[PDB]
Amino acid sequence: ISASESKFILEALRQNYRLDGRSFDQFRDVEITFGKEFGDVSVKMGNTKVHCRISCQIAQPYEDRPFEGLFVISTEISIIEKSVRRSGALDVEGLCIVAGSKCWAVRADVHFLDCDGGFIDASCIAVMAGLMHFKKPDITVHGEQIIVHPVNEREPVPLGILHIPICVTFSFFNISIIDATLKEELLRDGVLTVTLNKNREVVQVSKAGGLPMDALTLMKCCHEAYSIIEKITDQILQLLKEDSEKRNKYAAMLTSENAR
Amino acid sequence: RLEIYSPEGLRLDGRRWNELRRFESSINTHPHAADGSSYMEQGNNKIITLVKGPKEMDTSKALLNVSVNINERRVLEIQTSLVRMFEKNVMLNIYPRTVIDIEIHVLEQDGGIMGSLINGITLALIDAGISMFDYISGISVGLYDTTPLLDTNSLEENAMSTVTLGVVGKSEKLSLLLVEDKIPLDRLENVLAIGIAGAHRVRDLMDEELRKHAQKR
Amino acid sequence: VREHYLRSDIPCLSRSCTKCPQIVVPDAQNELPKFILSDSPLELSAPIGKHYVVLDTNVVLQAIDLLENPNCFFDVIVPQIVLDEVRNKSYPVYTRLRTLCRDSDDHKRFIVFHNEFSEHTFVENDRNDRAIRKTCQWYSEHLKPYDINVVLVTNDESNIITKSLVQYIELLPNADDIRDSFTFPEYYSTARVMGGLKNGVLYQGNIQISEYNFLEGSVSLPRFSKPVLIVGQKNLNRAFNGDQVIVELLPQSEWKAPSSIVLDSEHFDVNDNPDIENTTVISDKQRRLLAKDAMIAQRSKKIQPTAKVVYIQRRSWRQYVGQLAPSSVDPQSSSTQNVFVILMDKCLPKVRIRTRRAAELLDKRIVISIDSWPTTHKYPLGHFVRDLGTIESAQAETEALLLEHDVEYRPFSKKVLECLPAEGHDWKAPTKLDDPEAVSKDPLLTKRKDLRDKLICSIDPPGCVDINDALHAKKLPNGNWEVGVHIADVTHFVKPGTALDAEGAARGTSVYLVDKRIDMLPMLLGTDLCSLKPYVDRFAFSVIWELDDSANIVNVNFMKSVIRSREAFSYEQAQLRIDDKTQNDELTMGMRALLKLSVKLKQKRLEAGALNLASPEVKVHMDSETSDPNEVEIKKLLATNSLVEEFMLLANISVARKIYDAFPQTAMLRRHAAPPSTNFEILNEMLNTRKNMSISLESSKALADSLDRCVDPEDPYFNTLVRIMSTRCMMAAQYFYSGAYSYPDFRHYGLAVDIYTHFTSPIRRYCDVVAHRQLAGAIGYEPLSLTHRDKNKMDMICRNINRKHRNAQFAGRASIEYYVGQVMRNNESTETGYVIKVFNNGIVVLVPKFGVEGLIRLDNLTEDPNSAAFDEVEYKLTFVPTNSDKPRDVYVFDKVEVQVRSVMDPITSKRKAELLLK
Ligand SMILES: [Cl-]
Repeated sequence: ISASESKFILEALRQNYRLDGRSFDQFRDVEITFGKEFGDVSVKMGNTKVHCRISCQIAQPYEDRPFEGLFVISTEISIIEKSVRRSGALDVEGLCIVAGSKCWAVRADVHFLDCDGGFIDASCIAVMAGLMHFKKPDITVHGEQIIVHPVNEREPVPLGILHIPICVTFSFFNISIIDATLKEELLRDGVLTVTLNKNREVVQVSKAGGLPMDALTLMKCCHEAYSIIEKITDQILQLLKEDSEKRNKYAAMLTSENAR
Repeated sequence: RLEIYSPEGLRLDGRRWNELRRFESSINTHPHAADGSSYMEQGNNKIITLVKGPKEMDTSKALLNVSVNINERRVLEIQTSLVRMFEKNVMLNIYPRTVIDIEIHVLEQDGGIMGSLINGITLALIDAGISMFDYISGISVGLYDTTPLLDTNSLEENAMSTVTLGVVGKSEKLSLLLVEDKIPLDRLENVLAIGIAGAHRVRDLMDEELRKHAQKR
Repeated sequence: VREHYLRSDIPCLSRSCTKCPQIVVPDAQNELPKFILSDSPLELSAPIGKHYVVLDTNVVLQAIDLLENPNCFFDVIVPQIVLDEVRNKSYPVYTRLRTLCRDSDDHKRFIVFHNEFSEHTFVENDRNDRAIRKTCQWYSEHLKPYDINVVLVTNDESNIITKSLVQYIELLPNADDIRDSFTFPEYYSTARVMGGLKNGVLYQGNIQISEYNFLEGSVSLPRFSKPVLIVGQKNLNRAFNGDQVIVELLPQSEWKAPSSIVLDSEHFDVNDNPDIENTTVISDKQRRLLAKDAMIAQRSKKIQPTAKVVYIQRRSWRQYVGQLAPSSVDPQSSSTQNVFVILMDKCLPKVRIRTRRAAELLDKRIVISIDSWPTTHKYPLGHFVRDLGTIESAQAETEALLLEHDVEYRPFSKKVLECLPAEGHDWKAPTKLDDPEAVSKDPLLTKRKDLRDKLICSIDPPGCVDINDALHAKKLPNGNWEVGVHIADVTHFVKPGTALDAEGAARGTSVYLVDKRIDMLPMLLGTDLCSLKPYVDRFAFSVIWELDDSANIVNVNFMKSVIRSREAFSYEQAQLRIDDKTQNDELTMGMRALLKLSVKLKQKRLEAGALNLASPEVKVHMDSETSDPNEVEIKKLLATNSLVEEFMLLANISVARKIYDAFPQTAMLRRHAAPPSTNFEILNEMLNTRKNMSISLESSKALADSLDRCVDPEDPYFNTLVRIMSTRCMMAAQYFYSGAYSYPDFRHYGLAVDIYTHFTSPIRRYCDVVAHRQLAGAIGYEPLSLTHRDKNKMDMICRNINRKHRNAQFAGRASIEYYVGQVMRNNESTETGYVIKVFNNGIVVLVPKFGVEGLIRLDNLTEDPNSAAFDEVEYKLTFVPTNSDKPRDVYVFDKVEVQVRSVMDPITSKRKAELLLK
């Protein structure tokens, strides 16, 4: 970034517009696309594009925690941490198969295609979209310690999800804006990243340095953020329902449990 | 099993909801090992903090380094959070061509180390004679049901969501806010209110010792 | 090492401290602490006079019941250190001691005094006795000014008034009302078990746990006429109901009669903590109960063979539904917690699980799985699987019923689609059977008969989604009557070796909840295509008889057909038509012909000793041979019900014969064993003692007749009650292939017929699917799938469908039991019950209207249990009702009145909606 282009972006925010048109409280239009396999999601945010892929395999539990399974994320450009586990979004106790000896290890490998900021934020949508769209093999665990499981023979089962946490990252100047672009991002003087779920709980907040921020300016951010998080939760949910419909053209005629 | 918060409002250690735990300090604990140094007990917490002062590499700035030892992920996290804070806070533009190495040793921990860590560092730096914008003081609050509990021991962090804040001087602006488990949005602000008051008290206690040690000679 | 801060904040809590209100600080919500203990406490004789009470830890553990009593402890101080020692020995009792404080009111009042946190009281072997002592001195000194004195009740200076519990109570005005206070045996080795098996000294069996005592179980064994009992924690040796078990008989010194007490996990050993990776406190309530049951055990005649479990051969374990024990959970703590889960099946023990979400799951109906139950743990260990939603949730309740009975509810496989007809709802019976395009698309059509001139109609309950069965009647030129049962040709649509068949086979039978129907087969078949809808051509399998004036069979023919039902009546609508003399057309005329013939067919079957199931209320406690789901409120029957029944019965009979004759190897059939006369012992002994009557067992006719004889001049309905009760003694009918049994074992006992099968209901049942294919083969319409000649495969089909049927009924009756429960709660309704069981600590009532049992527990029947009389010979419970003062006698067979209300249990912190006596 040249001294000019920086002066231009920064002055514009002192006025108070953003070069790409959107306002200070505006999250880029989020574009979710589901792939062939369950757990395969692609999220697009302006010029930011991320792909996540949920995978799953038997493992193993830790000696500490016999009654719960494992959840790993791995990111690889070509906060996110707390949220997912912290929320009880993914119920790891529901990933126990045999206490102490067998359980599910779940993975998300997140892969950044193009980055224009929104790394943390897009990452989190990607995992959560991935996590909710993914399905486990079906197992028979009669045998106490013997696990049977496949494949097309049985239809896969979803993971049970207790919240949908979403992050919103505020960049600050010396004045706050939501979902900075890369050029916006490079000139920022401070960062704050609020995670919430639609249930209205603050799943986690993170601020270390730089610009000292008021109690009220935190609150103001959490609200500006929440309003977004609804939209994105309603979006993620609709795009699943629309995906599920597309895969099950003829659900209507196939239900066993029919009401009287 | 315990009673985290009796209906008579008494906690496991007998404190009330808005009461800090014991907080004692020392400065210049290592006159030869360091340019500044602090020893600090906060409840059962116990930290030696040592700043090996401005020494011989940005020509515009000084470089800061926090190194924290317990007696892997969680550590590097704690570290890089504290470097971030005190990068804003120390006047690194007063000490060009230089390094400030902050070396911490945590002897014992029992809830709210991060907050404890902050106070220790702040003490070590004032002792170092290193200049900084304001005094950041640190503290944790936890949410028990509808009631905030103002200075969480380890048994308290386990049974409720915690919030750590680092506060800039007697002001209400937070250098650091770490909300670490779930808290309803409609209860966050009140929790922050208590953090800020307790943080201010910590500073007030910090100020006393700095007064005290100053009167020797 | 824990910190310890000392205070000056902590108040007396006496409503008469006048110094403490200036020690005091507002709480978080800026509210001054309310002072609790009274100005004027119970004044005893001096020294003592006006006093507060100070409880020792061991007093609480042993006497929490008496503390809860509304007539003795009015102002009580709980030293924090006593609260603590109590909470570590037993969290449930602690829970209960906190409730008392919390629920402090005009009648009774408890406080915690934090003796360990005050500067004044804190103290530095058992320090803790001196700890408690010093509280009393402080409160003595503190309170003197107001004439109030401390008493310390204990068990094991002085200058502090100190009394035992026995001694404290004796000082009371109303003193003499005084309800006053591990390892399993290892299973045998393999080699040992096998030894014992070879010598006949050990026996394989399926443990059924008794339905009102989870600590009593039985196992059926050929050697023995009555079920061999297995009694107590130890002898049960960690078995679960359902488990395959090896047993050993105990010496006769150990044999026992059926228990006279009721029990569950929620109400046994209620003081335990769960514990994962401890001296037990026995409640007095329980000592007293297991006393009385041992006292009854001493004297009873008719003891029966008892055994003990030495090995678990097959574990019945599955995913179980349950809800946490609030008493084991800290509701305001986000820590991970060892806790107890109470399962929904009352036969089961409770389960230890460790869970991060104890507090969140606390009013959820959850699912768990057992992981182990080793010798050195009093309870199995399990682990959380998932949360179905809240306990009031209703949709979470349906999901639980289905899960508990292993009934599959997911949608049909997408592989099923491809097997349904390409043209779905547009599917049409061909106009011309000899149409050539039709004949190429389906060559079997040539063999199909055309019965579209037959004036056919149907009769079912109202709100019938699927019409399986239809009927016609036409008078023949010669005097005889041609009669037809025409059934849904599901077998034309559901072919073997296909996803669709595999599914219905797996499912076995359709299932009916109150609010919900689990279909065996896709709706496209069951509700549309296969259903014999009015005014539409529909393929069918038809049994056409020629029947004489006496209802005898002059011949029979079986044929795949086309038909078109003229009308769909409900049973009432049919009754109406027939009783309407203005209508005298052919179809009506046939309908009336059906009824008259049907009445004879039943007489035939009654004179062969068939069971009279005329009362609809009796009909519910058996199978329904039409496959009709039960109503919640039992409707009265009409002639038409029997008309439909006897003809389905006849079709079933005639198909049974034909398909046996063609396939003696592997005919699909249904049998019903005569019960052992042992089943009736308790009934005739109840009938003699209470009613000067008895039921006769020479034969099913001898019995049927003897029921007719059971008539109470006092009460008309009693007779039907007896009937309802003798049915519980009956065996289950079971499906079977002909190869596994000999002919005279084919008997259906209750329907009183040599041979029988299920054939008239293929949409709702898989047995009829198999019998259709079989009949098809028997008449040479199409060769039988080799599957249905394969004895191995035909056993696996039978095992399955019997199971699925068993489970289907159990599912459906639990749904009704749950709705009747809400309806009486919602409508605050009063209903008429009859007593069918009397224990020492409860009775069981039948509610005729809904044909449902419930258990009224003793301490939900009286405010004082300890004065109750139980008589096991006279089948009599004597007690003092609540809201009343007079001793009451209740006996078996007594007409009572009953209702449902929300009771909160003092022991179980749960507030369920229990059944009470009006
Ligand atoms: Cl030194």
